Amino acid sequence: EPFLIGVSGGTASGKSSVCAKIVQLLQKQVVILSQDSFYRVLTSEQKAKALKGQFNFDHPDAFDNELILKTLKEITEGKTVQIPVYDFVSHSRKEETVTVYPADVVLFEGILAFYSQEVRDLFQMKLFVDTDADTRLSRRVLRDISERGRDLEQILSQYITFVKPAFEEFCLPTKKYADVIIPRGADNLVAINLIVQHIQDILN
Ligand SMILES: Nc1ccn([C@@H]2O[C@H](COP(=O)(O)OP(=O)(O)OP(=O)(O)O)[C@@H](O)[C@H]2O)c(=O)n1
Repeated sequence: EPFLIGVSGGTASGKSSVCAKIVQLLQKQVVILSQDSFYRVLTSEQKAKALKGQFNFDHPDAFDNELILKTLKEITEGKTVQIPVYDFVSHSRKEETVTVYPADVVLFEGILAFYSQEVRDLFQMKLFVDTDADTRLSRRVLRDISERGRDLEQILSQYITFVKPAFEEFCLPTKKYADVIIPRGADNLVAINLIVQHIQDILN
């Protein structure tokens, strides 16, 4: 069976980088899936909220947890699966889909990857990325304006109304499940080195 690794942390904490850095240091086939690929398909009403930054994309229900469980389960079965593609500028699930063939190691990263116990138990290892909040906000802002076409005021309002409160209520609590908490994120090469070394040993 593949080796699943759950990676979590608040928004813009660097979960993706940490996943890339781990792959970089790890022959063993590896792939990185992201939980935000499974954002639920919004209604016309909901999508209207999102444009005004009045939608909670940080709540456990904002994710297609059902689809996540199935997809992850099949991967665990060694089957090759299809994965949805989410458009962050339109708040909509794209029509296209990505193929992901079997692998020896599978990293799944997202703000709420440890929330559901069903999904949480599929991970042979769980890591939590811890980054200062003002450092995180700063990145969320540059990324949102840049890569996701949004307005400064929309971002801060959404952050202050949904992201931060949701983080303290749903995200942070899941840290108690991590097997390894990584302060400073990807910059913590020592923590990441111990991790890739641990992964290698289990695969031997
Ligand atoms: N249509 C959507 C869907 C999600 N989000 C936001 O996307 C963030 C979660 O994704 P994030 O963890 O920040 O990005 P990653 O690349 O997965 O993490 P990192 O930057 O740490 O690699 C949530 O806070 C959510 O509010 C959004 O603005 N608009």
